[PDB]
Amino acid sequence: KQYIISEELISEGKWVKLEKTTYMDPTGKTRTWESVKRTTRKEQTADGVAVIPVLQRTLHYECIVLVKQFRPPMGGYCIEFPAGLIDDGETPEAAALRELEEETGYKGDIAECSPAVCMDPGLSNCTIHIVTVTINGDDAENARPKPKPGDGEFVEVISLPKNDLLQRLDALVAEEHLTVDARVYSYALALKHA
Amino acid sequence: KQYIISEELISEGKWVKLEKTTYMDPTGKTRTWESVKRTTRKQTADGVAVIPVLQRTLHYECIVLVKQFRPPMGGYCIEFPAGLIDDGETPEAAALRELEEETGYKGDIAECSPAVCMDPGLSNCTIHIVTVTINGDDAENARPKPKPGDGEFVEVISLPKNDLLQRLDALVAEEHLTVDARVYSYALALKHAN
Ligand SMILES: O=C(O)c1ccccc1OC(F)(F)F
Ligand SMILES: [Cl-]
Ligand SMILES: [Mg+2]
Ligand SMILES: [Mg+2]
Ligand SMILES: [Mg+2]
Ligand SMILES: [Mg+2]
Repeated sequence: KQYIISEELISEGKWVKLEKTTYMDPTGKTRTWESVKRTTRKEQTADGVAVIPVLQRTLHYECIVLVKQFRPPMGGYCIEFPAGLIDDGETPEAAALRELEEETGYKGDIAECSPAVCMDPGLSNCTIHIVTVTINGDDAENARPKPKPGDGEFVEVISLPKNDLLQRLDALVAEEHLTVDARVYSYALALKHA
Repeated sequence: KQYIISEELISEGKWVKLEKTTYMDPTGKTRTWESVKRTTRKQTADGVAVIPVLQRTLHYECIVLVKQFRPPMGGYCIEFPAGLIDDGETPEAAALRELEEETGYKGDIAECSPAVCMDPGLSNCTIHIVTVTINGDDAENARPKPKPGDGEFVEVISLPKNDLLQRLDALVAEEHLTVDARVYSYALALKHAN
């Protein structure tokens, strides 16, 4: 029953824009909302990808590979899944593998790719694919991995056991006063709850 | 070593503002970033999202989710019940209140996350994720009564925990809904456990 009537540009930057969204509610009344969008989205199925990288090695507990970076909107450092925007013409899977190698030095193998999922749907239209990748840590390719960070990219790699993820994240928040990503926290909670 | 130097207001709506952040990169260079902030924050965080685990004897455990029209998405989304924390409210009380308004269920706090970031490349928005158990066999949860706000139109969807990821993938394939990325990450971790 609900649908968009109009989207009116309020302010556009190089990377993000704010819109006044007019939509029809299910009782037939017109209402408005203030919506954010990225300017960068072309024909990609999503703005970006986030990679769940399961590092697998013989005689080691599986690890979730995460990254720590300064995030200017947050005014501080955040722990997140490796992530980036999808390049024009790039598949989600290629972008996930590429971002994982750039951010961490690891070469992974695709396991699964989600449909487009929304990041904060009361605020923005931004979507990602969440791509699960295994890393064969016994392979020499993955022995002493070199990250290839881009222009103005400064990322630290943090590998935590899957079997103790939530507790190890709670420990980091207690020792370093950094922020954990909501998707990473949701994943760590479900690992506990199962 | 990285820090915020200044924040220039680009555009302020009633609910959302766009800002241009100047910050010092670690190579001593000044850089800028376009960021979104909500105009409603005071709190520990902008909001809460509730992970409600409906427990009913002789039944599978269910994760209780909501479906709504999200104007920024231009479509219907499936999400954890959620909202902004009122001034003076605690995360835990906002969790139980939102859960009751959106679904009718009266639950019990099990755990509460630190403030976690929603999309830290884009915004400063944060939430507490609050795990709540619902005793579906109590008489108060027999005929759950939602208390939705003016303009709020929320449909409750309870899905089994032990197949969640498969059930979501289906809702997407056969109802063209977008699943929230927190919900999805939770679902993936339930499969990825053990
Ligand atoms: O959008 C609708 O048609 C609708 C109408 C009345 C109540 C709930 C509704 O559904 C949903 F928005 F999903 F919660
Ligand atoms: Cl639980
Ligand atoms: Mg990135
Ligand atoms: Mg990057
Ligand atoms: Mg809500
Ligand atoms: Mg609400």
